[PDB]
Amino acid sequence: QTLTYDDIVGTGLANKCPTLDDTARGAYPIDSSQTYRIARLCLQPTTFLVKEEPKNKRQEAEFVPTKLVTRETTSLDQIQGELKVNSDGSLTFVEEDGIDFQPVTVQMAGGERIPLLFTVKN
Amino acid sequence: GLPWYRVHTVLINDPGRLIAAHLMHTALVAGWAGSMALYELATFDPSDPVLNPMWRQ
Ligand code: CLA
Ligand code: CLA
Ligand code: CLA
Ligand code: CLA
Ligand SMILES: CCCCCCCCCCCCCCCC(=O)OC[C@H](COP(=O)(O)OC[C@@H](O)CO)OC(=O)CCCCCCCCCCCCCCC
Ligand SMILES: CC1=C(/C=C/C(C)=C/C=C/C(C)=C/C=C/C=C(C)/C=C/C=C(C)/C=C/C2=C(C)CCCC2(C)C)C(C)(C)CCC1
Ligand SMILES: CC1=C(/C=C/C(C)=C/C=C/C(C)=C/C=C/C=C(C)/C=C/C=C(C)/C=C/C2=C(C)CCCC2(C)C)C(C)(C)CCC1
Repeated sequence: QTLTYDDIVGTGLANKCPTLDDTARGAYPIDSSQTYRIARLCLQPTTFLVKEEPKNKRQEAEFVPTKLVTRETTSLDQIQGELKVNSDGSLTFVEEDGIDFQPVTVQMAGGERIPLLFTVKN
Repeated sequence: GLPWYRVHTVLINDPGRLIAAHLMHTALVAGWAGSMALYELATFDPSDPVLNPMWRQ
């Protein structure tokens, strides 16, 4: 039931983050003395919004929607790092390594391509 | 023969060629409307409907 490369290749599923069934409304007990780790963090962008530049100083500087033009190349995956339980029982995630950037180009109304380095580096 | 300002009078008793002339006129006018629209679209800045609308451009 768990897919291989030959099932995945060319379908676009490789650009998706993995999901969880609706039943999984649980909780993960953080033992405050154990060391934890993120074995795989995946970020799959679904929406890119770009802020317009009103030549006025004022106006509503609203985020406008854009169309992706660089295809299913957008997800960050296989990101790892330590998850350090702090003094107060807050968890901090320190990114170490992975596929943590993707160049993305989106296009605005009118044809302006906007390139960005979509990243969670450090 | 015909002076310059009467060359089109050869169509007066020729309905098929009158229709042809009228079709060529309609072709030119429709072509004008398309080419004009495309020149405007090439030139129009749509980014500011408030202080730069179409009537300023
Ligand atoms: C809608 C426009 C239109 C139509 C349907 C007709 C139709 C006709 N003309 Mg008329 N004619 C026209 C406009 C038109 N003409 C104009 C503007 C002039 C002045 C130049 C003439 C001068 C004229 C003469 C002297 C004669 C005719 C004649 C005729 C008949 C035969 C075809 C011919 O020889 O034309 C000639 C074709 C032209 C003069 C075409 C004009 C070319 C202009 C420059 C446009 C060229 C297009 C170009 C790609 C755009 C340049 C853009 C620029 C900014 C660089 C036919 C009934 C003949 C006839 O039967 O007489 C008894 C004839 O002897 N016409
Ligand atoms: C629906 C409009 C319409 C139509 C179908 C006609 C049709 C005609 N006219 Mg008439 N006429 C009209 C409006 C019209 N006219 C208007 C508005 C005026 C006042 C300006 C006249 C004044 C007039 C005179 C004084 C005469 C005619 C004549 C004629 C006949 C011959 C035309 C010819 O061979 O010219 C050939 C024309 C050229 C070779 C070049 C003319 C180029 C002009 C001056 C500038 C360029 C025009 C440009 C290319 C297009 C602009 C179109 C514009 C509407 C935006 C033909 C039946 C003649 C006639 O009755 O014959 C017996 C004649 O003597 N017309
Ligand atoms: C009931 C039949 C019928 C219909 C539908 C029409 C319609 C028309 N005639 Mg008229 N006409 C008729 C009977 C008819 N006529 C008869 C019995 C005579 C005596 C022979 C005439 C004599 C006559 C003359 C001398 C002229 C007209 C013109 C026109 C046109 C002016 C509008 C135009 O060009 O729009 C612009 C066009 C469009 C937006 C697209 C056209 C859509 C059409 C219907 C597609 C044509 C496909 C069709 C299979 C081909 C033949 C159609 C024909 C019946 C008109 C219009 C198409 C004028 C013309 O031809 O102008 C260029 C013109 O000069 N008519
Ligand atoms: C209601 C709309 C309307 C009407 C009634 C007409 C009527 C006419 N057009 Mg058409 N035209 C129209 C809309 C119209 N046009 C539109 C929207 C376009 C696209 C821009 C055109 C493009 C067009 C072209 C390219 C041509 C015509 C021509 C004609 C004339 C054909 C009959 C003829 O032989 O006249 C004989 C000519 C006259 C009676 C002279 C009419 C003079 C007009 C009214 C304006 C005066 C112009 C002035 C002398 C010079 C102007 C500046 C110059 C630098 C161009 C007739 C007067 C044709 C023509 O004139 O052939 C000789 C022609 O070649 N028209
Ligand atoms: C899109 C395409 C656009 C193309 C447009 C083309 C434009 C066509 C150009 C037409 C120009 C026609 C001129 C015809 C000229 C010409 O043929 O004239 C002579 C002509 C007389 O013709 P007749 O009937 O004698 O016939 C002789 C025939 O051979 C004519 O074909 O009369 C008319 O044309 C009447 C208008 C007189 C207009 C001319 C008056 C001269 C006055 C001089 C003014 C200047 C001095 C002023 C100082 C203050
Ligand atoms: C063939 C063919 C085709 C194509 C088409 C085309 C491409 C067309 C175009 C056309 C066009 C694109 C046209 C245009 C036109 C224009 C015109 C027609 C104009 C005129 C003008 C005038 C007339 C002006 C004058 C004046 C001046 C200059 C100054 C002031 C005064 C006045 C206004 C008078 C197709 C593929 C579809 C299909 C079938 C075949
Ligand atoms: C079937 C066939 C064919 C066909 C042909 C055809 C049908 C063509 C026609 C053609 C044509 C039909 C052409 C036309 C031309 C046109 C022109 C040349 C125009 C011009 C215009 C102008 C000049 C413009 C201007 C303007 C305006 C008007 C407004 C806005 C501004 C502007 C400036 C843009 C062939 C041989 C291919 C091949 C074989 C078969």
